[PDB]
Amino acid sequence: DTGCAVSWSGKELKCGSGIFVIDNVHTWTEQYKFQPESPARLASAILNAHEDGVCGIRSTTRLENIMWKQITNELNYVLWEGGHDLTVVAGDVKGVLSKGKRALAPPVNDLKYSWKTWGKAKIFTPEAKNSTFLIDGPDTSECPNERRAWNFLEVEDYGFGMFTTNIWMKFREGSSEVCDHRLMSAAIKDQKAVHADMGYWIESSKNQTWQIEKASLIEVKTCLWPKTHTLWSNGVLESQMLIPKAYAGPFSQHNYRQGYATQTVGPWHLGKLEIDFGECPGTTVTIQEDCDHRGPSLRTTTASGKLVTQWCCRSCTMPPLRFLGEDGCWYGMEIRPLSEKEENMVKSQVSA
Amino acid sequence: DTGCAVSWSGKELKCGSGIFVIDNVHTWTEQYKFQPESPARLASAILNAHEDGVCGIRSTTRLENIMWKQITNELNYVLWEGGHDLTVVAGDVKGVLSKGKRALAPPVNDLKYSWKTWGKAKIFTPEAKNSTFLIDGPDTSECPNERRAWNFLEVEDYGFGMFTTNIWMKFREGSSEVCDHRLMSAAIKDQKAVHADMGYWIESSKNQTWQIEKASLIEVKTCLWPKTHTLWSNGVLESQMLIPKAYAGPFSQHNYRQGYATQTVGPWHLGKLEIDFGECPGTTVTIQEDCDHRGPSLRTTTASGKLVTQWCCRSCTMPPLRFLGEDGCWYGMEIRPLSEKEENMVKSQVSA
Amino acid sequence: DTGCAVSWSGKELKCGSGIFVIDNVHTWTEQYKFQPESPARLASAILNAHEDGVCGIRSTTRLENIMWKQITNELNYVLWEGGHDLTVVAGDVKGVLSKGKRALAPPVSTFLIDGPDTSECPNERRAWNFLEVEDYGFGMFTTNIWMKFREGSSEVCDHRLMSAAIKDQKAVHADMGYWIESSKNQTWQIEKASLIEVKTCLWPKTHTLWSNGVLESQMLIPKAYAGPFSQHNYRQGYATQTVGPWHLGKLEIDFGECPGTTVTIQEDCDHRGPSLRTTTASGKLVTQWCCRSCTMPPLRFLGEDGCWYGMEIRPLSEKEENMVKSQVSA
Amino acid sequence: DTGCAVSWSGKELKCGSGIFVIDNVHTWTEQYKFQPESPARLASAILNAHEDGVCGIRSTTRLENIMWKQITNELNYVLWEGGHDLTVVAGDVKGVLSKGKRALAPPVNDLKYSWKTWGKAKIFTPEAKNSTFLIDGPDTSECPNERRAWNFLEVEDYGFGMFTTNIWMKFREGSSEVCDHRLMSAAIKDQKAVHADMGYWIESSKNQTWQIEKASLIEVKTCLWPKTHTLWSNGVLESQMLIPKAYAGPFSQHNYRQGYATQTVGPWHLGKLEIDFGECPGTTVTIQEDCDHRGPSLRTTTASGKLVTQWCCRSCTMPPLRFLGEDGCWYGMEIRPLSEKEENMVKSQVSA
Amino acid sequence: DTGCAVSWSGKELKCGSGIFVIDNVHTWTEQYKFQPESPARLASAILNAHEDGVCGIRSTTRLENIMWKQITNELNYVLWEGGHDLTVVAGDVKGVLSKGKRALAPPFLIDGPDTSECPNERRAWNFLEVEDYGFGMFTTNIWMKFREGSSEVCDHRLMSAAIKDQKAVHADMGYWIESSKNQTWQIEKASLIEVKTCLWPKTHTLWSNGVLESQMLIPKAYAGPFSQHNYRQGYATQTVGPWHLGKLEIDFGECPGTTVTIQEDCDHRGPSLRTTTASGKLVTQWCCRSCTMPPLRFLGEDGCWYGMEIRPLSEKEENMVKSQVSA
Amino acid sequence: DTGCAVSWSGKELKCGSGIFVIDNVHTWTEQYKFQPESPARLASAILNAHEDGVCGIRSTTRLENIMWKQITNELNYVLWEGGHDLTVVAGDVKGVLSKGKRALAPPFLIDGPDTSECPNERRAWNFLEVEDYGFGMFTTNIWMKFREGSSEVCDHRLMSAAIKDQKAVHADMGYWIESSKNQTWQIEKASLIEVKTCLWPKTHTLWSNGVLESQMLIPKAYAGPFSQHNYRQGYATQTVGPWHLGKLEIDFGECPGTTVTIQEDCDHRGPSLRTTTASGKLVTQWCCRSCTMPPLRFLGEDGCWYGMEIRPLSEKEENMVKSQVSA
Repeated sequence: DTGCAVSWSGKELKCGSGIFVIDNVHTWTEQYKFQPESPARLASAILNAHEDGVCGIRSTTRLENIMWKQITNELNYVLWEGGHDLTVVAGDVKGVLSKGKRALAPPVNDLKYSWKTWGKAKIFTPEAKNSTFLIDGPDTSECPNERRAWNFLEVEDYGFGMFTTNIWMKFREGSSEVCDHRLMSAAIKDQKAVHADMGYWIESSKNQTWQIEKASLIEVKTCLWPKTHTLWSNGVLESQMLIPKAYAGPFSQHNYRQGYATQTVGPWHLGKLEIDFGECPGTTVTIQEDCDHRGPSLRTTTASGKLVTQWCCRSCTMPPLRFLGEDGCWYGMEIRPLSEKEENMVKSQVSA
Repeated sequence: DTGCAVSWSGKELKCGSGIFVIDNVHTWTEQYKFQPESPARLASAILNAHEDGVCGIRSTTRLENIMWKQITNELNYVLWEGGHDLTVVAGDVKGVLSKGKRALAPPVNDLKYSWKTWGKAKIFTPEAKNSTFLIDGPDTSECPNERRAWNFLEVEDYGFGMFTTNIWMKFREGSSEVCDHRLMSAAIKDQKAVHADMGYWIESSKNQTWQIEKASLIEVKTCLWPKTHTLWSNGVLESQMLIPKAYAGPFSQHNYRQGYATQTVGPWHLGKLEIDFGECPGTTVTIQEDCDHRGPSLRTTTASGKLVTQWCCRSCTMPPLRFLGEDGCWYGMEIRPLSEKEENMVKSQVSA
Repeated sequence: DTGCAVSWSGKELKCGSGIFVIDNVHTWTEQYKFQPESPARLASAILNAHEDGVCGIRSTTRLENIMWKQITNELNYVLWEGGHDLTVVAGDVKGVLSKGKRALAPPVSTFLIDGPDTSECPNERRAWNFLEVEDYGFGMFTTNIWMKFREGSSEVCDHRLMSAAIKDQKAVHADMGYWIESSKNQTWQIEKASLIEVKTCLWPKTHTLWSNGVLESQMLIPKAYAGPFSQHNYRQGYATQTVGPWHLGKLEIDFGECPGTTVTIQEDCDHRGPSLRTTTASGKLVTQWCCRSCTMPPLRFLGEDGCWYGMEIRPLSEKEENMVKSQVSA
Repeated sequence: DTGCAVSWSGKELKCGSGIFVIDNVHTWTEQYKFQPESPARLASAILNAHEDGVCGIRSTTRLENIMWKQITNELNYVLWEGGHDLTVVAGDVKGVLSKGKRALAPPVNDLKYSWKTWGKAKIFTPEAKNSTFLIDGPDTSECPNERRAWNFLEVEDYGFGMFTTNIWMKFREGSSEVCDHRLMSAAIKDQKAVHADMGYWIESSKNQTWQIEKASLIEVKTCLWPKTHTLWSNGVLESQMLIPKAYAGPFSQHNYRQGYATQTVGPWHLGKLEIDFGECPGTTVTIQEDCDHRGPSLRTTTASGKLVTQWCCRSCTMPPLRFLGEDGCWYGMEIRPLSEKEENMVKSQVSA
Repeated sequence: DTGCAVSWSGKELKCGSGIFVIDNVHTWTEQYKFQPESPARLASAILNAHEDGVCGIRSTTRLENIMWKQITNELNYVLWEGGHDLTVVAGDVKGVLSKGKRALAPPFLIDGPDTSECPNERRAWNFLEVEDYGFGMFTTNIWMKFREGSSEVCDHRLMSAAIKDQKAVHADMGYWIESSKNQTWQIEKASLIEVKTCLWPKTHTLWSNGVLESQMLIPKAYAGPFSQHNYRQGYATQTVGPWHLGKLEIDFGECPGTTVTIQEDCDHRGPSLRTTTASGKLVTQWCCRSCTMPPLRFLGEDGCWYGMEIRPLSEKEENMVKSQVSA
Repeated sequence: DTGCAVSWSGKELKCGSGIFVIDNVHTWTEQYKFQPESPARLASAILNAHEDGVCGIRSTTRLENIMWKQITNELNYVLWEGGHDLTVVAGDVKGVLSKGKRALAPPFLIDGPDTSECPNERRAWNFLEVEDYGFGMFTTNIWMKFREGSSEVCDHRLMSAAIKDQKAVHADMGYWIESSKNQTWQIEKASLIEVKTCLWPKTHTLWSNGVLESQMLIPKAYAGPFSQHNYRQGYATQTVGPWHLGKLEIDFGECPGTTVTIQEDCDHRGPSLRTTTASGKLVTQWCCRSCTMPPLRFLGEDGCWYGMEIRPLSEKEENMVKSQVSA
C-alpha cells in the first residue's frame, strides 16, 4: 500500500510502501457494500435448502444483514417467476449475531433468469404464505437456530473507489466455524498493536506490560478469530482472554488485562459496545478484600433511574473495566456493589 | 498513523487512522541515525567494563556500527583528556553480526566533559597506551567473543522529520538475548503478511496455503525475534522455519515453505541476501528420488568460474529455493548438484 | 491539472502538473448529467423537424437517452399547449446506438425518441448526432454538462468528451463509454476494452495515437462502431470484427478462455464466420473449439448473457446449426 | 496511475485511475537520474569500440551527459588497474546535441572487478598517455562526428521513490535513429494536447483550430520522435512542422501554426529555449506585401545594443513567433526588419 | 499541523510542523458542518424560552441557520409528541445577521424577514458554542452546545489569524480579510460570505494596540478585527456601506467605465451609492475629497458599489441607488 | 500556500490555501544561511566606520555570527589588498547576544567576550536587513543588505505568528513560543536556540492590548512578545533567570528527583538557583510563596533550574549556583 502517513506523535511524515491497517469502525467515509452472486443462483440455493429442511438464514455480520434486507424483493420476484411457493422475509438484527448449524451449498442446476445485476424496480409479489424463509429477526421457536444457515458466504474480490466500495461475495466450499479471514487485519509497531475487521477495533499498547486498553464493537459476532491473523498466539489460556473466545475475540496475549478474567457474562446483549477503563460518572470503586465473588455484569442505574454510588472490587486493578452501552454504563464481572443491593438492579440478559 | 494509501491492486484510495508498516530496507529516503547517550556516560561505562574484564563490543545491528564509528574519536578524546590508559578501535562488519557474552552496565559517577551533544573542536590523540578496546572487526583470538559486549542498547524515543530522523538510545537495565522490540513491526491484511525490521523484510502470501514468498536481508543478526511481534506463533516446529531461529527468524508459521526444512547451513556468511523462489540464470532443477541427502548450500559457479547446469532435489517443491548475493546465485540445502562433482564446488562457510 | 499519483507498479509517487486522463466508465463517483438548452427551444426544434419529414431521433450516447427520458415530459405540455397536434413518444435502448440520416436545426402523428426497429418511422427519416457540449462541471459528488445544438451535419463523435494518453509502455483511448487499453509486450497491441455502450459515430483523428499507415481491415474494433483509427487498435492474428456480439450493448473485450473451454490451432477447421456463444439454446456447454491461424490467448467477449469467441475461432465437436450466432447484419 | 488532481481552473477536485503525464521541465527539483550498468561493462565496451575506430561519445539527452560526467572516474580507475592504457575525459555540452554515426556494442568478455556498484576505490588515476576518449565537449577535428558513438543506451526499468527516482539503463541491441520511446509521453483531453519528454514540453490547444501555442525546450536533441507516441500523425507534411523533424519535433498536426513553416534555420544553437507567440519588449510587427523572402532568424538587439523596432512579415499572422533565449529575444524565419539590413546584425549559426 | 505546502511563488515545497490557516471562504467543497446537541434538549430549551417570553432566535453564522433549517422538522415532531401548542418556523436570512437581545437557557419564528409582531428586542441570539471537532477529511462535523452565560463576542473556536514575512490574514468560517506591506501595513482585500454583528475577540487579533474605532474599514459593529491591519490610507469606517447585500467582495480598483478624481471642492462624506441608476444608466464620472487610489470597491449581486467618500460629480443625488442602512 | 496537513489531534486531514507557519527551530531540513551584501562594500563600510570611531560590531542573530566568521578571512584579505592598517577577528558568542549602541553607516572585534578595550557602548549592532529569499528545498539562502537608519526592533521579515482554535504560537528562526487555553490563555512551552535583545515588533504580535511589562514571562528586554499570550499564572517577569546559558528550554514540569510545595512562610523573590550545588550535590526540597503547579523550569545545557519565585528549603542560598545576570 503505497502512500504517506504521520506518526502517532505527529512529529514525523513517512512515505513508502507496506501494509496500512485502517480503522473501518470510524471509517471517515461511506461503508463497504456487499454484493451477492446473482438472483438466479441465490434463489436456487434457497430453494434447495428449503427442500433439505433449512427454515431460514442467520447472518454473520451487519453488512450481510444489510445485503439480505436489500436483495429480498428481487429474490421474491425470482422465486415467484418459477411458479413455486416460497416467501423470503428479512428481519433486523437485535443483540448478539447468533449462529445456525446448517449451510447453503453452491447450487447446481441453476434457475432461469435474464439479468445478473440487482435492482430494476420489480413488483411486490403478494405473500403466498404457507412457506416462509425467515432471515434474521427475533429468536422464535418455529424456526430455531438449530435449522438455520450460517457462515456460508466469503469474499471473492474487492471493488474500486474512494468513498463507495463494493465487495463481491460467493458461497463457501464447506462448513466452517471460523470468521472470514479476507475481511480481517492485525498490526503491531513500536509499542502499539491492533486487531481489526469490519466491525471490531481492539487496540492494545505497552505501559510496563502488554495489555488491552480499548475496544469498539459495533457488532457482536460468534464465529472464531482465525489464528493466521493473530499476534502472540502462543501460550494463550482461554480463561484469561478479556473478550471471550465465543464472541470472536482474538486468541492472543494482547487480548488480556491484568486482574481480570474472561468476561463471559458481560453486557453482550446490547450489540454495539465500547470497552474502556475508567469510572462511570458519579461512582467510586475501591479494592477491598471483603467483597463478593464474580457474577453477571450490572448497570450503575436501577430500572427506576436511581444511580448506585459505591462499588467494591476484590482483586482487580484500577481503573475498573467499564462498558458503554446505549442505555447506560456497565461494569465488569469482578466489580460488585455494596451501596445498594444486588437483587434490586439490572443484570446481564445473557444466559449464565 | 493518519494518512492515505493506494492498495496493492491500485484501484482504491483509502484514508484514515491506523498503523502503517513501512518497508525500511527500501527506505525511499535516508536511513535512520542512531544517537548515543553522551561522551561522558559512554566513556565511563567502557572504562568500567574494561576494568571488570570486558574486552570488546559486538554490534547487534548494522545501524549501530555506524554510530560506534562516528563516536569513536570523541570517546578517545574523552579518555585521553581524562588521563586514562586505553584506546578505542572501531572495526567494520563483515558477515554475520556475531554474538557476545557480556554487556555494559549503566555507569554511576560519570566522567567530566565540556558539552552534552556530539561534535566540537577537538584534537587527534595518538594511538598509544598499549591497551585497546576493539569494536567489531574480524574474528580474533586476542579478543574472543566470550569477553565481548552485545545487545546493551535500546530505543528511548524517536526524532522528527521526513528524510533524516534520529533515534536516541540508552542502556538496557538487564541482559537479554532478544532483539530490541521498538525497532520491529508486523502486519497482515486480506492475504498478505509481513515481518518488518530495520534490516529484515519477510513477505508471505496465500495461494492455497500460507507460506513465505520473499525475504530481503541487508544484515544477518543473531538475537531472537520477540514473540510479541509475531503473527501465528502457535504450534511452530523449529525444524520447519525457513529462516532459522538462530538468525532472528520469526517464530511463526508464515516463516515456512512447503517441502523445505530449516536452512541452518545456508550462505549466511554473505551478509546481504535476497531470498526468492525461482531458477538461477542458466540452470535447471528436477525431482528425483535417487538423489543424495541434503547438505551445505552450494553455488552454481565453481571456483574456476564455470557453470553447473544439472541439479536435482529429493522431495523438494518447485520453484526451488534460491539465495542471491554479491558472489552469485545459491541454492538451498535440499537441491544437490548432478553434473559437477560436488567435491569440487564452493560450499557455505557456515559451520556444519 | 495538479496533484499526485501512484504509478501502475505501485513503486513511485509522483507529484506535479500536467494532464490527468481518468477512467470515466468506472467513475469513482456518480455519472454525468446532460443538461439541454431550454424547454422551449427544443419544442420549437422538434416541431420544425416534424413539419418537414423527420419522424424521430436516435441517441448517440447512453447519456442522451437519459436526458431525453427526463425531458420528454416538459417537451409535451408546451407541444400540446400551442395547439399543435403532435405528441413525442419516448423509448429505451437495447443493442447498438443505430445511425440516422437526418438532423434537427436550431429554432428561429407521433415523434419517437429511440426504441425498437419500426417500419412506421425508419432510420432514414430520423435525426442523429446533432447535440454538442458547451462547458463542463468536472468534480466530485455532482457533475453537469450543458449541451447545445450542432450547426452542420457530421458523422464524427463529439470530441469534447474524449481523451487519449500514452506514457512509457501503456496507451489508452478513453471516452464517456469507451475504455480501450494498449500495451507493449514485444509489440504494441490491444490488451483490454470495457464497452459500457456501442456507438456508431466516428472517432476523431485529432484524439488518436499512431494514426498513420492504418488499414480498415485490421482494426479489432471496427471503425463503424467508433473504433479508433490507430495501430494501437490491433491484435496480432485477428482482423476487423465486422460480425461480432455487438447486439448485447455492454461488452468486455479481453483475451482468455471462457470457463470450461479450450481452444487449439488446427488447419482442419471451418473458415472465418460469425461469432458464436458457448451455450446452445437449451444451455449445453460446448468445450472444443479451434482456430486456423490465430494467436493465444484467444479473443473473448463477455456479455451479460454468457461468453463468446471471435470470428476466427470455430467449434469442432458440435454443429453450428444448433448454436446461437450473433444477431447483426452479415 | 491512481491518484487525485485539481482541475485546470483550480475550482474542482477529481480522483480516479488512468495515465498522469507530468511536466518534467518545471518540476521544482530534478525528478529522474540515470544509472549505468556496471563499471566493468562500460570500460570493456569502450575498449572494444576503440579497437574498432570509435574515438568518442555524443550525448542523446542532457540527463545522460550528467551520468557520464559523474561516472567518468571509476572508468579511469578500471582502465588503469587493467594494465592497458586509455584515458577518458568528459566534457560539457554546447547548444545542440549533435548526432554521431557509431555505437558501442555490448562486450562479449569483461574486465575483472570487485564491485558491482559505483563510488569506491579511487585515488586520482594519474594516467593519460595521449590515449583520449573524448565525451561530449566542443566540435573538434581530431575526432569528428563521423567517427563518434551516439544513441546506444535504452531504459531497462524504473526505480522507486517520491522525489528522485533512478532510471536503470542498458545497451541497445541494434543501431537506430529514433529516440528511446520509454522516456516519452503524449496526452489529449477535451481541447488541450501535449507532447512531453525529459526535456521537451510542447503544448497545443484549440481556438477555432488546433495549432501549437507554447513550447519549452531545455535541450535540443537530434533523434526522431517515435510515431507510436504521436497524436494525429496522418497527412503530415514535413514542410509545415513548426519544430523541424531533425530536432526531435513530433510528426503531428498539432505541431503546426497558421502562416508559418518549418523553422530549419531558427536559433537552435542556444540549447534552452522558450517558444512563445507575442512581441519582444518594445517592438512592432506589421504585415506588408512587399516584404522580402524568407531568411534566417535574427536577434532584436545588435552586439552593440541597438534595438531594432521595425519588423515586417509577408504572410504571417499575429501574434508573431518569438524565441526567448539566454542572450535575448529572437524572431522566426518569416519576420524581417524594416530598419537596418541583414549585414550588421547577428544571424543563427545553423546554416546549410 | 504536520504536512507540506507549496509557497506563493510556486517554486518551493516546504514541509514541517506548525499551524496551517486555511481559507474556508474559497473551498473545493463544503469543509465543515454544524451538528446539534440532541432533539430532546433542543425542544425543552425552546419550550422554556417560549414561556420565558421570547418568540424566536436569530442565527449568528450562516451554518447555524442551516443547522436550524435541517433540524426544525425533528424539533416540531418532538414538540408535537410532547403535547403542546408551539410551532417553529425556520425561515431564511436576508443580508445582515441582526442581533437579538435575549437568550436560551440550558435545562416561534426562526430568522426570516423583520416583523414588528416579533421584534429583535424579544428574541434570542448567540447562545451556541463549539464543544468538539469531528474526524474526517471532507465532511468534518462540529458539535454544538449551550453557553452558561451571555456575551456579545463571536465564538473563538472557529476563528484564526496568521502573519508571515509581509502577509497577514484574519479568517473564520465566513470571513477572509487579507493585508500586506507595501511601504505601509494596510488592508488589501476581503471576502465576506456573511455579515455578522458579534465582536471579533482580541485573543485572535494581530496588532491590537493603539486602534481607534474610526479608521477600521470593516466597522466594529459588523465583526471587524480591532487591528491596525484593518486600515487603509485616507479612508475611515464604512458604517453606512452596502452591508444589506449579504455576500460581499471588498477590493480596491476601478469598475468598468468609471473614473475618480481627487478635488477639495467635492461633496462631503455620505452614504454609499451604486454605480448604476435605478433605470440602469451608467455614471462614468465620480469624485472624492481626500481619498487615495485605488478607491473602495464593493462587489456583490448588484455589480458594483463605491465607498462613502467616492461621490459622483457628473450626476446628482436625486436619482441614485443608496445604501439601505440608516444612520 | 497550498497543501494538506493533519490536525494536532491527528484525527482529520485538511487541504486548501492559506498561510502555513512552520517551526524553523526544528527545521526538518538544513538550517538557513545569510549572505552579505557585497564583499567589497563591507570592507568600505568597515573602513569608514572605524574612521568614524567604532571598534567592531555585535551580532544580533546566531545566523549572522556564522556569516561573519565565514567571511572574516576574505574581508581581512580585502583589507590587506589595499595595505590598510586594521585587523578583524571573528570570535564566538556564548550566552546573551548583548546590544551595541552604534550603527554601521553604508559606504575591530566581532563578538567575543566582554572585552574592556572595546565596550558595548561604542560598538555597532542591528544593522542588517533581509531583501530577498530565492529558492531551494534542501538549502535556501538569505540575501542581506544595510539598514537605512537606527532601529532597536528585530527584523520582521524572519518572524511569524498564528492562532487557531485554542493554540497560538510566536515564531522566528531562533524562537518558538507556544501558547494554549485551558480555562485561560497561558504560555505552555518555549524553545530558544539563542537569547536576543532587540524588541519583538508589535505588528507580528497577537493580543497586544493592555499588556503590563512586569507580567511578561519572557522579558521585553529579551525579545519577548508584547502579548498576553506571553503570560503564566502565579509568576512575574523572569528578569534574573538563567539567560546566560544561550540555548534554553522553558517548560512547566519537575526537574528529576526533586519536589516542590507551596508554603506561606517562604522567602521573597530573588535570583534563580540550580537544583545542583556548586560541587554536585542535589537539592530536593523547594518552596514558593504564591506559585501555581507545575513549577517553572529552565532545562539548560548544564542542568535544571527553577524560576525566580521558587526558593530552596533544605539548602542555604549562600553557597549555591546563582544566575550571573544583573544579580
